[PDB]
Amino acid sequence: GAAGGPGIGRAAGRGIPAG
Amino acid sequence: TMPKPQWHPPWKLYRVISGHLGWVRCIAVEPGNQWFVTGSADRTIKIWDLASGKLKLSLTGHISTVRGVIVSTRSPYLFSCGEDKQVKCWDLEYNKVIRHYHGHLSAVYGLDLHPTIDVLVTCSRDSTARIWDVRTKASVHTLSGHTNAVATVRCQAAEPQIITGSHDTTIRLWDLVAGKTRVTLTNHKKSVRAVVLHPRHYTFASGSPDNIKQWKFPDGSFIQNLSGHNAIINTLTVNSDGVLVSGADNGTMHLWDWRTGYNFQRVHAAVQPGSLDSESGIFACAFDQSESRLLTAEADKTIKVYREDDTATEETH
Amino acid sequence: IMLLSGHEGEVYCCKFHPNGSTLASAGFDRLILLWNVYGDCDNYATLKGHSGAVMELHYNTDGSMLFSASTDKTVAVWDSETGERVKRLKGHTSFVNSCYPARRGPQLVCTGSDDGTVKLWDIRKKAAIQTFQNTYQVLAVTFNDTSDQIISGGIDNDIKVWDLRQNKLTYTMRGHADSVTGLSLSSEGSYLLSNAMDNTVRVWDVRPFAPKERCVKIFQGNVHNFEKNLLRCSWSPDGSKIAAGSADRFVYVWDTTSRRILYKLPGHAGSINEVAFHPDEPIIISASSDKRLYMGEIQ
Amino acid sequence: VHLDPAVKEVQYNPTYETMFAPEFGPENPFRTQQMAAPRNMLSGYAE
Amino acid sequence: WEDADFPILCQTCLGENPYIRMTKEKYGKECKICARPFTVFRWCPGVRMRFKKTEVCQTCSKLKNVCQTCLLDLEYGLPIQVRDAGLSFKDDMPKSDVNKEYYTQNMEREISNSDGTRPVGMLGKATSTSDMLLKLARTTPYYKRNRPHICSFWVKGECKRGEECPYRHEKPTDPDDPLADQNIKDRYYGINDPVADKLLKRASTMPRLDPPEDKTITTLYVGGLGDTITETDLRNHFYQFGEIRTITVVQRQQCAFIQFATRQAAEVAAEKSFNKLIVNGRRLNVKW
Amino acid sequence: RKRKRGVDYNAEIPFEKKPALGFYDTSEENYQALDADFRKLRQQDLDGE
Amino acid sequence: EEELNDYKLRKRKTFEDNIRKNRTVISNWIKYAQWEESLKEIQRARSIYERALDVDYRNITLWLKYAEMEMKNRQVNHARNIWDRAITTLPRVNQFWYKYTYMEEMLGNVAGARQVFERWMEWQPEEQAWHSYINFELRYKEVDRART
Amino acid sequence: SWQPPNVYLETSMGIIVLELYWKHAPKTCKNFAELARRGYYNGTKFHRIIKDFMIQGGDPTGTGRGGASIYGKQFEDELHPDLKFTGAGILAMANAGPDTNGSQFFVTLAPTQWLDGKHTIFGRVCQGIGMVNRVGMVETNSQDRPVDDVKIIKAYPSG
Amino acid sequence: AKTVTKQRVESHFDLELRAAVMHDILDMMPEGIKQNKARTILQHLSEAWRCWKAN
Amino acid sequence: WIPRLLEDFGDGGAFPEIHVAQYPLDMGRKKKMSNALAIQVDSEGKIKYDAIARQGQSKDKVIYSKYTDLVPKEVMNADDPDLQRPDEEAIKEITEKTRVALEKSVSQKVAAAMPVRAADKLAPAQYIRYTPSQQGVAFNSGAKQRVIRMVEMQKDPMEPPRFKINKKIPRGPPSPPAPVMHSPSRKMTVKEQQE
Repeated sequence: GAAGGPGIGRAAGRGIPAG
Repeated sequence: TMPKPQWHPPWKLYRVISGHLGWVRCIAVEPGNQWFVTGSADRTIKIWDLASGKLKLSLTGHISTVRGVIVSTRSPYLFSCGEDKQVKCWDLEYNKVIRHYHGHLSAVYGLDLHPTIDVLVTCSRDSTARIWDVRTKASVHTLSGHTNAVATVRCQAAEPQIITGSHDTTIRLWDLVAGKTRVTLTNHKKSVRAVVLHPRHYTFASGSPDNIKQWKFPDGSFIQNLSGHNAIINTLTVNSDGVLVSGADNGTMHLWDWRTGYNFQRVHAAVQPGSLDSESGIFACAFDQSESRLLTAEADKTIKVYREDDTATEETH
Repeated sequence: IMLLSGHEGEVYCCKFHPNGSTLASAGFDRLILLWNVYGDCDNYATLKGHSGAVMELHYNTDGSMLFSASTDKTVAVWDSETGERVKRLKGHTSFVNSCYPARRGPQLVCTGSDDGTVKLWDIRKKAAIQTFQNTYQVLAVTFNDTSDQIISGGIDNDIKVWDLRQNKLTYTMRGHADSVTGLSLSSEGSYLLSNAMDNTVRVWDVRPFAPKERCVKIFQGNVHNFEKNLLRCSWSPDGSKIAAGSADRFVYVWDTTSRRILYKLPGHAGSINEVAFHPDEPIIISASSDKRLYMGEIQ
Repeated sequence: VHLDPAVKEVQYNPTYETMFAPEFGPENPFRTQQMAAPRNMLSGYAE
Repeated sequence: WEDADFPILCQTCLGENPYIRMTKEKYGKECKICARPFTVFRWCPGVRMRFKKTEVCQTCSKLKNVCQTCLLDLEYGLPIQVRDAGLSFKDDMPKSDVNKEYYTQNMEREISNSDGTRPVGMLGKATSTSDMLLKLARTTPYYKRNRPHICSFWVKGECKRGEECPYRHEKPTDPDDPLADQNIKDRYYGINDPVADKLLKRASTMPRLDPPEDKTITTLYVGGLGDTITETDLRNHFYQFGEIRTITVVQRQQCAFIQFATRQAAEVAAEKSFNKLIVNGRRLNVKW
Repeated sequence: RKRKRGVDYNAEIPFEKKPALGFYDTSEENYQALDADFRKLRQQDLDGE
Repeated sequence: EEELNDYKLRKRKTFEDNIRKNRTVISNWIKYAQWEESLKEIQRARSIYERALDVDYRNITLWLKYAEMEMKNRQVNHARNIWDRAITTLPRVNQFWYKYTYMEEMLGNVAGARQVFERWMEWQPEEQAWHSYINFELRYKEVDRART
Repeated sequence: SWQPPNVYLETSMGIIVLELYWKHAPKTCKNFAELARRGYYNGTKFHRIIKDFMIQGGDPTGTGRGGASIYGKQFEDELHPDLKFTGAGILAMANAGPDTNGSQFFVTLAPTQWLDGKHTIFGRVCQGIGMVNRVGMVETNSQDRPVDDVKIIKAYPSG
Repeated sequence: AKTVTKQRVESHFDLELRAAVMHDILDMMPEGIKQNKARTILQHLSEAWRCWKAN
Repeated sequence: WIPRLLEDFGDGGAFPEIHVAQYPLDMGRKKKMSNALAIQVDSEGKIKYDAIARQGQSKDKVIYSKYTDLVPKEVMNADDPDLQRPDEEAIKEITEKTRVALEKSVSQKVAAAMPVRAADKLAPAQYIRYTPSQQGVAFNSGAKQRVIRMVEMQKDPMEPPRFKINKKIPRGPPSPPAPVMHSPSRKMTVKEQQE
């Protein structure tokens, strides 16, 4: 089938901007 | 006595190895327990067989006293440092120096390898500690902030990753990422020459001529004062069973229980025949991987090897 | 919370597979990347067949077929298991902005393009069965639930509903002030969600027996900026929540009953083109122009 | 309500009501125009 | 060496157009003060203008709290000498080069160990607002600052390149004007800055509290009250100043006479009671 | 003058590390300046006997 | 003024060159500070002592010379800050405690003296220190406190 | 609907006693006494301390966004024409806007004039005013947060 | 950091000897000793060396 | 009744119902520019005199200044869970954090070793959005915000190092001195002093 691609998942936080 | 100490068997000398022509300043045991390095003021590095005591191989390349020697646990390398200002990597597959790490201004008194990130750290008399990448031979950091000769360094993966005692009587705990002092412990009146980390309990001990003190990581909290060995102590090593060994410049060697600070044995070994009665002195001592032999590097140019008295207990109290 | 980098360009569209276990994402890079939802959220496709920007992705209701409308004037049909491009519908003279496949069988598809044509298809035949000529560009189309009607929104602001049987415009809805960038129909088929550039999201009664004024609810709080992107809209599977893409980097979910915001989640750096709900578990993904997909649990 | 104003890198998904609701209390007068604006660097907020 | 990702710039330098293209050049030039290399940012501020660049590093910019280009102050847009003198503030930073280098490393040590995003060490010495500064400060841009340089060939009288010429074809300022002889250093330290002197002399002429030499009257007159201000409003404002017991109003004048327990309180009262005084949208004239 | 070092010690306090300052205010108190008296002072008088 | 500044420059340069060559010789710093003290240039003298503390803060005699100079010139609050810093960094240097109390006693601040004494007793000093505190109450006939 | 006397604060530093005017704002006083009675302040801290301005205190979230009431999240104001923000040690109900008061009070440290435009006074401090100043001398930061915990241990609607 | 190549060897070693002895005399003295006479002890070492060469 | 003296306050606190400006214990009066740092007191402990000791240090820097730090803490049992070495999985995690930090710094050192092996390649032309702090109706021509395109300018391969690097400078003073936590100076005797 179609090849496995470049993407990776990882755990992250969001972080609200100021304001 | 408030605590009850665990009974530990007394140690006894069984093998006086001899064959260096100067002071044996360092000792280290190979991870597979087949052989052990010594370095000496005869400017040589001698591979000794740990079982038979036979001299395996003599190495040559230094220009002055060899002060620290360490066997790498991950790579087949033998890092050694001297008063040459030179720190060298001996590739044991060829027995040749492949990379030597210039950069220090004066004598190199000791060195330790970080156990998981393959990084060399060295002490120098110029009040600095430098951090070296093995592969690239480049100065990562120059830990400055001691005012006097840095004596001993130990590395661990957990924070604080670098501990240095020095001759200014202060101990600095360093942040490896920043390169800045985290805690300055001043409680010794005289030069800290030895620091040792306990293998299981997250605590470390430090030795100076006034008293040996056990301290708790990460912030360096004071725990206990272990008094009684009043000589200039050079090295401290600890067995996972809680046996602490303090060897002094006057050659007295005390065996101590880590949990209680109980002095269960004092060992004052005898000098090699032609030697002189003030020459008796201990500069390095190390347990093997088995933790059942004690290899001590002496100032009368000998290696004394101790094992444990297997007999049932009378000595206890 | 999970972060899914690895698109080299803007991510225009993202859809969960109807079984919830897998995810599709596509955008300006022309690639369609297929992700597992659970575990390490790893990738296991590159779909390569397009030559221009992928504007929208939709699965068929069983999930075996992925439909991608592209600016390259073609609609690709992919087999989800093998990744083969099954067919190429190549009937359109200008950019294909949207597509949507029929809820009920057979495998019908409808499409909206900047050429002003709304073309119905059948996957069996290579040509369009029927073409409705709109006077101006069409930005989003969906079927109704019964698969008999095309609803289209365009830059002419009004919502237009065609009937495939009479071949005629059948009723129109008026109220939006600007280009209808996104249309989406609830799983029950009663209601349509619309996004427009007039900074309003609205819910319309699509049922035959609606009052003369079909606008039931008005929602506010999204922003359309100077990039004029086709910000999409989606329904939650239960119909209790609605999401809309917004260009002010905040991810909006409203409660349909109370008309309040419920989540306004920061962390994207660019315009958010589409937001999608997971079908069973309360997981939400949002696709943004910052080349990232953010995936996270909501309660 | 339950979210600190001195916060970054929030690991979970906060609700609207538990993140955008007001800080209570009166403003101090001891802050000039540059000091009161939500700056990240000396002259302003760069993102 | 200072490596920053964004230049500290005021709105007048930054330009009239909110879409800006700028180029980032690492270590492109030495700082005009501290001589350290810094990241140079260069941008076109508008349709016709100089295509400006940052002249001093952020370190020097932080200490004074000034824009990296114009060296006017980020809070007011005034010059450094005006801002410090108004707060009676002075800078202890050394003037000789060798001692400046020593000081430079110290501040480098401080900013690296502290939060460092803050003026607050140097601002903390004089945080108070002053009526002098708030009156003088620019409410609006001064884009004329940005205009192109004068064409030197045109001043010579043989302007080849013709009407293409991006440089200005207008008379330069007369060399006998003391305002021409400006220096970046002198503007930065705030020593003999002629632009400052012009401001300070003018500001000094602004009206002030002359009556207190009447050392035993303690009654204030206020004028312009209209019919649209109550006793209670007036009484509240005067009460913040101190202790009072007389209120009398003359309706023909639309003036009040109000008397304080001490002249000292009255003089303290008068400090606020100038052109700052507004009640119910009416701005009021104060007399003794 | 053609030197990179020297004359700097006359313009200001050369390496003015400030006194530490805390718990007592001492921005107020200050000291009498040096009595000059340049009609009796000598080079031997500054160095001392 | 030129000869005065040239005398100052020549002497300072010789002090700085000696300090650059012999940084660990703390006695060089004292000579420079005492020379500025003779010129009554207290602001320069202050900075010399602080810089000297950065090289060897543990030298007892350095703290004494700095504190003495401020006391003489009536700058009592400056001297207080020096003593207060000294007892925090070097609590075992008994001499500092005695001298600090001795300042307060001459100033008649019997109350303030106690605070220095009380904070000292927290560290549990040697026997002789206690007797000084006991005798303090005994000098002012506070028999019941002396008991406690 | 009973009228307790003076409210005892028992902060980490010491005791402070508040007097409350049943004459002028009884509804806030009932609310304040009830929250003191049930134990709603036991463990809440002085989160916002601005030097020479005020000490905002009392929030189980410790954020300065939290708080409810005994009526629920909001109730009206009692902007009385007698009470004026005058000197230190006035006790007052911290606000977020018109007719919205939760469970956050603030004790004031200086005369303030713009305050009584938009805040309700109900109280003044009456026992150990110096201890307020000791709370006033607490280390701050950019957001005016204390480094240590200046928290209220217990509170009693005594008498 | 210039190296101890060849001609530097003997002068370098005699520095390291005296620098080591400095550490020991600091540690061996009781903590109440007059903090001096370190230089006096070193001069005895230099004399003992000369006596050894001269037998 | 109107309070006029300091005595009137007694227990203290200002009276809001009395329309005269009150200043209990001289609080609220405009203070002179005093350089004294605040005599700050901990929660229920002694006055934090340690604030002098942490003059140039941060707030998270751990320094010892209390006599309580010298008293030995009895542990009794070695296998107390608080003394167990913290982790194994975090050690893999902390190493990962540490190696990324060091290898990056490694690379900046290693970049010196070969400077001319190739030209660098640089096109990360990024946008940043900016809020100018000193907002106004006039300043930005209207908008609250402005948007800026950043492009790293192409370094000329042939240009030599522009500036002097070798110029040495006087080294700055160290960090603030740590308090010396010794035991009391044990009594030296005349007889041993003579031997």
